[PDB]
Amino acid sequence: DCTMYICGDSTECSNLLLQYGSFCTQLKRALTGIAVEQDKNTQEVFAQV
Amino acid sequence: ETKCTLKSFTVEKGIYQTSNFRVQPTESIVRFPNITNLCPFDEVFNAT
Repeated sequence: DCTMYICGDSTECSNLLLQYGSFCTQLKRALTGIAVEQDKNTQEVFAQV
Repeated sequence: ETKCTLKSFTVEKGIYQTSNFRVQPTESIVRFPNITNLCPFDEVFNAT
């Protein structure tokens, strides 16, 4: 979670972070993609029968 | 909210992460030692 990690509970920190753009969209997208990739690997490996 | 996150008016079948849930604090507490080391302010001001 970008907010919790970078800023935490600081609302002014969150306001400053919102100026940086869409870095966190890419971060979360890559993390979810890695998760789905690991799941697909497990499936392709163990669900061949 | 899923629409607003995906930036699209249509959503396909699946599971989508949209926001974060966190319990907000209820009240604030402040703690300090037993601060009782007072100076002779009164003893000096009320002196004869």
